Amino acid sequence: IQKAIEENNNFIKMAKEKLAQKMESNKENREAHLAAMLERLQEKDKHAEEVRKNKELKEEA
Amino acid sequence: MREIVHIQAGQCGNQIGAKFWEVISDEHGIDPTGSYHGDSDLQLERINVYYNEAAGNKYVPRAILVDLEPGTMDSVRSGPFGQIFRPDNFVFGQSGAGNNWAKGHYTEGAELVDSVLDVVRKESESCDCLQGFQLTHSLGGGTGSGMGTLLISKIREEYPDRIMNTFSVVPSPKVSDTVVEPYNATLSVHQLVENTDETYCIDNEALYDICFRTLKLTTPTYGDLNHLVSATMSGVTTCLRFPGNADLRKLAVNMVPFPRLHFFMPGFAPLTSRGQYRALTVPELTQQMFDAKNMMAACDPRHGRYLTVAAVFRGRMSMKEVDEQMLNVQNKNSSYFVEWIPNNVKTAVCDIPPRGLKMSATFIGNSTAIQELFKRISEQFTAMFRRKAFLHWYTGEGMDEMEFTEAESNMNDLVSEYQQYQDATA
Ligand SMILES: COc1cc(OC)c(-c2coc3c4c(ccc3c2=O)OC(C)(C)C=C4)cc1OC
Ligand SMILES: Nc1nc2c(ncn2[C@@H]2O[C@H](COP(=O)(O)OP(=O)(O)O)[C@@H](O)[C@H]2O)c(=O)[nH]1
Ligand SMILES: [Ca+2]
Ligand SMILES: [Ca+2]
Ligand SMILES: [Mg+2]
Repeated sequence: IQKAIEENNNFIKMAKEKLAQKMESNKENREAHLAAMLERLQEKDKHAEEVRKNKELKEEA
Repeated sequence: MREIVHIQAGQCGNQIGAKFWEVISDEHGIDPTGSYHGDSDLQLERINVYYNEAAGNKYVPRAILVDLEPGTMDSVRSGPFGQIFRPDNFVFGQSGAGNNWAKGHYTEGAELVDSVLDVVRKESESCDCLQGFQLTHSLGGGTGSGMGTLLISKIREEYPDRIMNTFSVVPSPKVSDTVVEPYNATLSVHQLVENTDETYCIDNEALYDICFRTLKLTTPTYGDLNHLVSATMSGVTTCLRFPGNADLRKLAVNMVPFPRLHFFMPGFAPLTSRGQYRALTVPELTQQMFDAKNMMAACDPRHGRYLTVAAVFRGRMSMKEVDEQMLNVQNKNSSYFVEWIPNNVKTAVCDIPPRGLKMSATFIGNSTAIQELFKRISEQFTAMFRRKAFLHWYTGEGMDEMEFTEAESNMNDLVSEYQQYQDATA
C-alpha cells in the first residue's frame, strides 16, 4: 500500500511539474515571437524617421 | 459446546452463505425471525454449533457478513431469512473491489479488515469452546478472494490454534465475470494452501456441467449452481449439526495426511433441479456419489487416487446396506484408493433427511485428481501472464510481477506434490 501511495503521488507530481515546464516555455516562446515582431516594426519607425530626415537635407540645397 | 464462527465475504460468499443459512435454518426449525417451531429435539441438541441463543427463545446465526460493496448485502437483508442475522454483523465498505485481488487484499480490504475482526472477536469471546471458523467466498472476484484470504491470515494470527476451513468457489470461463479470475484464483489458492485446514473446492465449471448435462438446464443461472452448493453444504455439515463424536479438528486429522493437500472434491446424490417422487436406493446413492457426473470439482477421479474419502448418508435406511454398498464400490474402484492409508473410506448415517428428499448422500473426496483443477487454473493464469496481460490493474495497487511469479510457482509445486502421491505405492 505504501508503494501504491508513492506511485500515485509521483504520478501527480511529475504531471504537475511537466505542465508547469510546458506552460512556462510556451509563455516565453510566444512572448519572444511577439517581441521580435514589435522590434521589426519598430525598426520600420526609425527607417521612416531617417527618410524624413534625408528629405530635410535635400531641401537644404 | 463446540461453536463454529461463520464468515461470508463478497458477492458469491454472501449469496451461497445466505442459502446455507436458509437451508439449515429450515432443517433446525428456525423461522425467518429466529423463532423455533420444530417437531423434534434432535433439531436442538447441536443448534448451538451454528446459532447463538438470545432471550425470547430466539436463535441468531453465528455469522459475520462482509463485503466491500453494500449491494449484495442489502439483498441479503432483503432476502427470505435476512432478518435472522445480527445487524451489527453486517460489515461493509462502499468502494467495491473491481474483481481485483489486490484491492481486496492490500488496499480497499486492508481498510476494512480490522472492523471485521472486531466482530469476529466479539463472536468468539461468547463461545464456550470455539471449534473453528468457516468462510464462504469465491476465488475469482476481489472481495471474497483477496479480502477473504486477508481475513484468514489475520484470523490465524489471532487464533493460531483454531481450525480454519473454507467453502471456496473456483472460477470457470463457462461461468465467468471477468478475464482476470485466473489471476485472483491463483493468488488466493496459495493463501489457502498455507492457512486453511480444509477447503471444500466448489468448482463453478462442474456446477455448470452438472446443470447443463444432467439436469438438462440449458441456461444455468447462479441460482441453479447454488441449489447444488447449498445441498452439499447442508450435507457436509450434517454430522456437526446433529448427534454423531468429531469436532472440526478430529475430521481434519482423519482426512488430511499431508498439510498442504487439504483441497476436497465435493459431491452429492441425488442431483436435482429446483422444483423427486422416487426415493433413491442405497445402491444408487453410492454409485452416483462416486461417479464423475456428481463431482462438483471438474476432476476425473479415475485420473488420480483417493487419499481419504468420507460419505454422509441422510434418511431412514439400512446401515447394513450402506456398509455393504460402500465396501462394494471400493472394489470396482479398488485401484483408485491408495493402499498405504488403511481403511481410508469412512461413512456416517443420519436419519434426518434434507428438505424434499428421503434419501440423499454427500461426498467428500481428498483425491490427487484435484490437481486437474489447479492445472486448469494455472494454464489460464499463464496464458495471460506470459504477456503480462491485464497486470496493470494490479501493479496500480502496489503489487509487483514477482508476487505473481511466486503465486504461479507455488501453484505448480502444489500440482507436483499431488502427482508425487498419485504414483506412490506400498
Ligand atoms: C470448512 O468446511 C467444512 C468442510 C467439510 O467437509 C467438506 C467438513 C467435514 C464435514 O464432515 C465430515 C465427515 C467426515 C470426515 C470429514 C468431514 C469434514 O471434513 O467423516 C464422517 C465421519 C463420515 C462424517 C462426516 C467440515 C467443514 O467445516 C465446517
Ligand atoms: N457459484 C457462484 N459463483 C459466483 C457467484 N457470484 C460470482 N461468482 C463467481 O465468482 C467470481 C467473482 O467473485 P464475485 O463474488 O462476483 O466478486 P467478489 O464479491 O469480489 O467475490 C466470478 O468469476 C464468478 O463466476 C454466485 O452467486 N455463485
Ligand atoms: Ca478509502
Ligand atoms: Ca483495532
Ligand atoms: Mg460479482
